[PDB]
Amino acid sequence: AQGAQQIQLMRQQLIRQLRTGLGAEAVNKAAEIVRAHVADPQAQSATVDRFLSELEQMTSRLRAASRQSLAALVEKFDSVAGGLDADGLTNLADELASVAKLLLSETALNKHLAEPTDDSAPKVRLLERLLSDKVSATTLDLLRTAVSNRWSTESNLIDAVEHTARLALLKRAEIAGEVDEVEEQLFRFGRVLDAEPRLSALLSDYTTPAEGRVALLDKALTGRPGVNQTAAALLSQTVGLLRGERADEAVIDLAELAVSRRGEVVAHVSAAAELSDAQRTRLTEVLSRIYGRPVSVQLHVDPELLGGLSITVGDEVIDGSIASRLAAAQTGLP
Amino acid sequence: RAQASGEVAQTLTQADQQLSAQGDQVRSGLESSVDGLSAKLASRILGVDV
Amino acid sequence: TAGRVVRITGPVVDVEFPRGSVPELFNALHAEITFGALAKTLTLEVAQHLGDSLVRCISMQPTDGLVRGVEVTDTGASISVPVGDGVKGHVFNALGDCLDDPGYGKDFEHWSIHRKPPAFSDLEPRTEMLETGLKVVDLLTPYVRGGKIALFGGAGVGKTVLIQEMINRIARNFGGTSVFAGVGERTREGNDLWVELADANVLKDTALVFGQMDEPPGTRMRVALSALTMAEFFRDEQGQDVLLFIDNIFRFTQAGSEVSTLLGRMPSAVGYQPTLADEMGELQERITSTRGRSITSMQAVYVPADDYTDPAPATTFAHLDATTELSRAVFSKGIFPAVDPLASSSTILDPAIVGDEHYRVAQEVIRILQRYKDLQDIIAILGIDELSEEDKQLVNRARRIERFLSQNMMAAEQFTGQPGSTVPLKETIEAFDKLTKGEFDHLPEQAFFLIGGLDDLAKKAESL
Amino acid sequence: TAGRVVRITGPVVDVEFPRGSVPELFNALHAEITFGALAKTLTLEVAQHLGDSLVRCISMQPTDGLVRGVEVTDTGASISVPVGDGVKGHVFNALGDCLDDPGYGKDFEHWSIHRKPPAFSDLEPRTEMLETGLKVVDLLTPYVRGGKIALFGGAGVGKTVLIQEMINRIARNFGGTSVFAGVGERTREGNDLWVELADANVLKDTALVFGQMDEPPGTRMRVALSALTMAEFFRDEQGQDVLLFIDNIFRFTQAGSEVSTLLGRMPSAVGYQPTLADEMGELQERITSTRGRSITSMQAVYVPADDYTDPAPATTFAHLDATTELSRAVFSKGIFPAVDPLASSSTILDPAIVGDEHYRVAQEVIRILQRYKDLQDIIAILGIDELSEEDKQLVNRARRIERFLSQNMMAAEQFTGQPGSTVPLKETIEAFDKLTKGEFDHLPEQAFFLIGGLDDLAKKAESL
Amino acid sequence: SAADIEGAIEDYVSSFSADTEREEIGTVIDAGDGIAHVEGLPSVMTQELLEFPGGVLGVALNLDEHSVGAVILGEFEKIEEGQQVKRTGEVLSVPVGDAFLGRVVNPLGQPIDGQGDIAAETRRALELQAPSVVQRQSVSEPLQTGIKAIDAMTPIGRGQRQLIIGDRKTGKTAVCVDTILNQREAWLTGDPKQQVRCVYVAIGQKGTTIASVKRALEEGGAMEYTTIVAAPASDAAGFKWLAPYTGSAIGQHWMYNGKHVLIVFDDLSKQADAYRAISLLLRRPPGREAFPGDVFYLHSRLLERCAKLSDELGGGSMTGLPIIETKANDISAFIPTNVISITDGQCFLESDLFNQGVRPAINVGVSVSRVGGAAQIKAMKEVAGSLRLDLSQYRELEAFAAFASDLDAASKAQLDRGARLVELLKQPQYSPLAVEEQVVAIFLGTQGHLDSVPVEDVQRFESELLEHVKASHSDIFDGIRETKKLSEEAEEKLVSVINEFKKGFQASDGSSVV
Amino acid sequence: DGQCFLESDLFNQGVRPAINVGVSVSRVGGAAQIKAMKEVAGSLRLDLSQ
Ligand SMILES: Nc1ncnc2c1ncn2[C@@H]1O[C@H](COP(=O)(O)OP(=O)(O)OP(=O)(O)O)[C@@H](O)[C@H]1O
Ligand SMILES: [Mg+2]
Repeated sequence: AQGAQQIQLMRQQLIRQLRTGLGAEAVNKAAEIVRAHVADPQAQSATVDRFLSELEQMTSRLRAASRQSLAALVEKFDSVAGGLDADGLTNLADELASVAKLLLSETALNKHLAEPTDDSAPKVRLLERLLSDKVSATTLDLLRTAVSNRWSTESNLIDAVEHTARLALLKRAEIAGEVDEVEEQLFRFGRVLDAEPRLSALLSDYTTPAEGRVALLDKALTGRPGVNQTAAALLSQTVGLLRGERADEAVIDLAELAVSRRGEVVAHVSAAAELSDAQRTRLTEVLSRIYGRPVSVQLHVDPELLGGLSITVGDEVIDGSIASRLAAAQTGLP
Repeated sequence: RAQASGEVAQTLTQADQQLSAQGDQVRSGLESSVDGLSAKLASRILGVDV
Repeated sequence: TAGRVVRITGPVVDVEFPRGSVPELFNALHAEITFGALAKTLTLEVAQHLGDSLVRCISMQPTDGLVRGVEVTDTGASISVPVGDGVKGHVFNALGDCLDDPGYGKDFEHWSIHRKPPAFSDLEPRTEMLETGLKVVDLLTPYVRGGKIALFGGAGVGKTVLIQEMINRIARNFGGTSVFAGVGERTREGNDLWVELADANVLKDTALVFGQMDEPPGTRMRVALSALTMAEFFRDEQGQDVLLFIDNIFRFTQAGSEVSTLLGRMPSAVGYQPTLADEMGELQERITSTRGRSITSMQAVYVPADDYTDPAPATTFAHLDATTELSRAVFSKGIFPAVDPLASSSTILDPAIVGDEHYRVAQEVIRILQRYKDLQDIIAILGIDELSEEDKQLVNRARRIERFLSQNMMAAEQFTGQPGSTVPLKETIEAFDKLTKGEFDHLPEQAFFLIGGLDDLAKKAESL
Repeated sequence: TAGRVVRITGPVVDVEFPRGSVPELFNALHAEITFGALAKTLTLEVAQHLGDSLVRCISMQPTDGLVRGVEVTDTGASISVPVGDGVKGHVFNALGDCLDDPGYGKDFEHWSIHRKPPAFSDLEPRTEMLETGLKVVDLLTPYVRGGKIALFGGAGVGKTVLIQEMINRIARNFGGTSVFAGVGERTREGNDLWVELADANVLKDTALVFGQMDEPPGTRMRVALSALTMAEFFRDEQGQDVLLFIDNIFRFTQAGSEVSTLLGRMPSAVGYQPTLADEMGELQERITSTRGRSITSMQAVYVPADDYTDPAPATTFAHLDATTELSRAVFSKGIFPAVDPLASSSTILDPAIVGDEHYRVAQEVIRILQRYKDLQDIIAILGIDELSEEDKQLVNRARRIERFLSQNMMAAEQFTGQPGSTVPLKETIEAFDKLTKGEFDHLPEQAFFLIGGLDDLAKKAESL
Repeated sequence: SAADIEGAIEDYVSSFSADTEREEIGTVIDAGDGIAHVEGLPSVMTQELLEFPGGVLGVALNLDEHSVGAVILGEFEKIEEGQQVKRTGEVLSVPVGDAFLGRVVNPLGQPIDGQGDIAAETRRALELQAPSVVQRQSVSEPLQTGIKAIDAMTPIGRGQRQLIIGDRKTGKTAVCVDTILNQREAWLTGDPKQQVRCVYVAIGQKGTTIASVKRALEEGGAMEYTTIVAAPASDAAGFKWLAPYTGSAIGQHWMYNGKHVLIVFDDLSKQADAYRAISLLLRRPPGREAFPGDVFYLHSRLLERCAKLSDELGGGSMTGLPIIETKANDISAFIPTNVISITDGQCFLESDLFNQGVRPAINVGVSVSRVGGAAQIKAMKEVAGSLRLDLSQYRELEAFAAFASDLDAASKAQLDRGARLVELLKQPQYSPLAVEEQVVAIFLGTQGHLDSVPVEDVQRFESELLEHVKASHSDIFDGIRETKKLSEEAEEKLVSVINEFKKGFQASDGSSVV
Repeated sequence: DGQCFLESDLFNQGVRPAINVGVSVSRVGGAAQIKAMKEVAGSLRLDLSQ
């Protein structure tokens, strides 16, 4: 009876392995057919349109103390920048970046300024006596607010001031009217950096003088005639205060902050080919509906997807890419 | 016991041979049906008629 | 004001609160697990303040299914257990939730399970004796009113029957109550105890608090304190003498060690928590007589590796005032309460506390029953006839002495039908003084089995 | 694309790679040391992905001379070793570099040292006895053909002498192929094995892979896997019967423990790595035979501190069909091969497999030896005369049996001077049947010492 | 035949659908030694199943504000930095149903025996709450293990947790396999209130050993009601950690459906090692013997699933037989102490007894079953009541076997009775005895009918007698199994048969027993 | 390759150099001895252990 079974189960195993082979061959043939079909631009655009139709039917790393301190500091920047003009914002940002560099260079100064205390009067007095005459008056209010609130750790203080130094430039772009252009630009610099790993690595001021890194950036990246002034200034500020964070991730995070200021969240989109502004419009509206907030779309075009779009925002992803569907079909086979 | 084991072994060998032959025989029609199966699978992973 | 779960590391959960609303230590916080299969309301007990508004908590319930960022609501008070006459006749878990009637007791008065023991000035300076009415306990191992009694034993030695006996006696002699703290209680044994008490009709006089083994270490560590809070309410508020059983206290110590390991504390001694003595004192020293009422306690203690020098027993025994050891030898010979008269010991059995006559009689009984044990080897190997006339007298007297230590226990009323016997201490002393002198050695051995006192012994003699 | 050495700490080297080219786990990377006498090409094996595009690797050769920032290239494949009939008759190291003929195998088929074990569907139990010619092994712990055998022992009790003897007994007349993995053993023993195999002309059918203890930890971890990969090629790609000798398989886990802390793992039990069981299983399950293709593995296991309760031997015990346990207690008496007759065990020793006369004789021998290990203390303190007549005669039988289980092994003529001997299984089982029945109780004890069989027993008895 | 083959692939093609839905993705930021740290997955829940790109699986076992430490359930070599981790959204769950009988499954329920897939009736999460105190019932139904020693002295009742504790190669797996085999006579009855379904969780065992256990069950016909949850040593620590819980879940499905289950674990010593490895790799603080703080919680949560449910919950039961391997017979080690505290009874199998010829080496006296006589049928209880006292007295007197000439008549009688009772409790491997035959054997022993047989022959006598009673006087066995008691009407007949047979027996020395 | 285990008990007993014959061993053995000493002392260590 045991032998009988063993032969019956051998027959069933033959059935299963023949089915596995048939499924593998069918998957290969279907993949070839779909890749050939999607090769035509009309078919690829049709797949993207269906993807869109289907979709239609659908500071965080800071600890509590640093979180609250940065929230209060940004509140301040709002009022302080509510009065300054473009030149005022530029001066504020430059002076904030300079004081951030000073803090980074002198480790002892950082510690004792960042060290929490019930009364901040000694820290405020230190900041006054060390920077009151050197920098503009409006910078003093922001720096006093920074050194007054208790930060979780010393390093956070730097992340505070640099953050403000960034916001100023963004506010400039907001008043000058290039807020979207500067963000788009940042994104373009992002991938640029992603395309040159050696350039990103050599830009680590944590290993070489910051001025040399900025000179390398100017000779390599910001020297292009068409670069917006705000984007170049933001990137120069970031690279000059990089402090070990990879320049790539730094600039992508800078673009994320640029879009966040405007209250929108950027969704990274990958596709076999760009898909017309028609696409952008419909896709942007659909994503905004799904996520209940205005959204920006960045196209990471790549032929690997072989069809529809793959979208990622925050920790969530919409994956209707044809490649993902091939993978699902292959895995789901017996 | 020994006869049961010997009979089981002989039938296992015969069944192995016969089932292997039957499987490669049926694999012939498998390769015919593969075309339609792959066409329909493509028309699924694409979401529209191929 | 509500916090968020930032870390889940096994039963340990870190909760981040706003700057000015961090819960104080040992507060009970509630978190929600909303996964369909494992839906629960976790009760976390704040163990530490890690700084920056983070509080490390030991989940009293399994954290399988908890999600980071889930809201945690602070109750503002330590784990609170229900207290009252209404908690008698029911079984609760360490958190004060009823198990045989869910939703029961949520309207009762609730008491924090963390409370300091009686003020030094309120402690009784004299160790009074708890006359239970059992011959063996009253004579050889007198229990200390408000003290802690080790209860060694096991299965098939009548430990549960003795627990029923003490529940009945504290309920019907002292007019008191019992609280059974099942620390590390096997669920099967918990249910068996529940049904056994229900059948004996003593559940109405007992409040059961089971911290089961399957529960995480936190509840096993806090169940003793919950039961002790119920006992403290019965003592201070209702003015009742309370008898608090703990089975097993070594499992309280083990739960403390596990919690200490989870929170990252370096183990001491043999791997036990550094705060072993402090925890054990906070548990035991609340078991004391104060203002006239007293929480007596019988604690089943497990000695690991049979090593009385192991820190767990070495710390438990600093608080225990008596020891009762049930044996399978004595049990097999038909002697209930099954107390081994010689292994068992009591620290109040000195003439300073007990009467001088009491000490003399007890020591004579111990001397006889020790000779008899020495002669048992001769009896079992070379026969009784190998002994001398004096030895054989001594053996015949010791047989009757050890059989007279048996008693028609109150808990047997459910089986044998005959009422239980409560012999006054004086009568026991006189009976054993007569029995050691040989004044009753002419009676048959059967006249002493399960007989409650001296007049009862006559009447089982004239009946024989 | 190439990486960059960021951190060097003994045999562990950290390499930072560009974001898009982090090597996969267990891939082989190449670095270069340029200093004079230590100049070489350093093979690294990725052990962990530390994040931030860093990997942490174990060095196969010593890292002495390696410099921070040196270029590291990824090979794109795990460390590969040559396979084929061409590996027979030659000596290899962990990386597959031939020693006796450098550059010999650089054109052979190369197989990854890392592969999954055979699927459970393919594993069938082995129950065919392997007659070795040794009395103790063939009687008490018979070995399994196609199964797994181990030679446990403490530091220096004769594991290497016995493993060489077993090579001489099984492999010398073996029709298939043999593979010897010198995993962290002494180099002199390896060279002696090489010369001995060359002299007997067995080398042509043997492949030797040496990772001797002069080499750093990583190569000691991977030499076992390399030799096992050659054995797997012979098992699967050629369907040939294979003998897989290993000495000493403990060195695999010892090297893992050596690099465990550097690689960032917290330590477990007595200084061992947490992944001890996982690594040992991943290596051992590969040594199993599958249906229709056999590997007779016989691997020496070193017992640290002569403590059989140590985690490494304890874990190894589960992966074994036959276990010959050497002990220093027996070795101190002179009873070569130092096998503890009792602790040593075998799965095939059942009445259904080895017979019903073999089983009875072996079990009676075990009974006699266990009784004489419980009487040894009494004999040492009280005296042999104080024993019963039956126990005295049993003690005589037991001493004679212990001395008869000793044997003058062929590969231990440098120990005893006299030549070796093979006792056929049937003759052993009759010899011991006679001994357990007192047929030889009159001969002196020394007649049974280091004597190979009944005829030699008679010769030595006549000599004395 | 060809109709079926493509039938299926075609069916896949069709039922297949283009799933497109929001999913939370993390990224592996660190991988090593079976642990992968995943940045992201904010909505991940503790002990959730995460799926990595290569079809790999892991369990989100640590959750910090930075990353999610997941233990990888095999195929760890395929994990890399930067790979996407996709959360399944469900805690660990295993398929369960009647289709797992006769199958060998890995802790995830996926078959590894090479046969067809398993028709899963339902899925049960590995962490469902154990039955409460109110949902249980007093253990009162025997679970005949077929071992005279266990069934007579340390009985197991359906719903009990009987630990089998012993050193290596002492008879633990043998005892459990004998227990599993002994349930075939109950299985063939077809009555769910008598059938016992078995689950054999193999942890850290070499593949060939699990195959040997499977062959032992199959030759004895026990595989048609037994399921093996095999986590061989090759599998990652995650499988060795989950295998007991996968066995408990498979058993629990039957338990809550009114069936009676027996769950064996060889060995919890290896599951604890796997959990220790996972915890230390995850950097959880270590305690005694480097074990994490919640190892006792691990084993208790596992074993408290075993229970007998009240009739309101169908009256099913699950009986655990955990196996733990002590080292140097140190029952005081951490894991042995934990399991001894958790379990309702212990069977201490010692190597010294095993070598002395006592098999299955159960050290009577130290081995206890807290359930006690409530787990025995009336006949076995009545016959074996004297057995424990007799064996204790024998162990006291064994030092006198040398100079028995000077012993009392009663003492020598006790010594001789014990010397034959100990032989009576011996038993060959894979030879379980039905409850009635055990009753008859202990009746031979305790009533003194063996006092005339030489000690050397008891084992044979007991056998040649039982067989005889099975062949020519099967009425006694029928009465015992049908009424559960050995009445006087049957006791007199049994004694008559014993005396009739004793005449026909030839002791090994040639003497005559009458 | 060996061990010459010197034991204090033997040293006090007057056995100097105090080599514990049993535990001590030399795995090179006779190969490290001239033929004469190999012949005279072939079994000396095992004889002394016994
Ligand atoms: N009752 C018995 N009678 C005779 N031999 C037995 C008996 N029980 C077990 N054995 C034998 O004892 C040896 C060990 O048995 P078993 O397989 O049960 O080991 P174990 O104690 O579970 O140990 P492990 O799994 O660690 O190897 C095997 O040879 C088995 O055949
Ligand atoms: Mg086993």
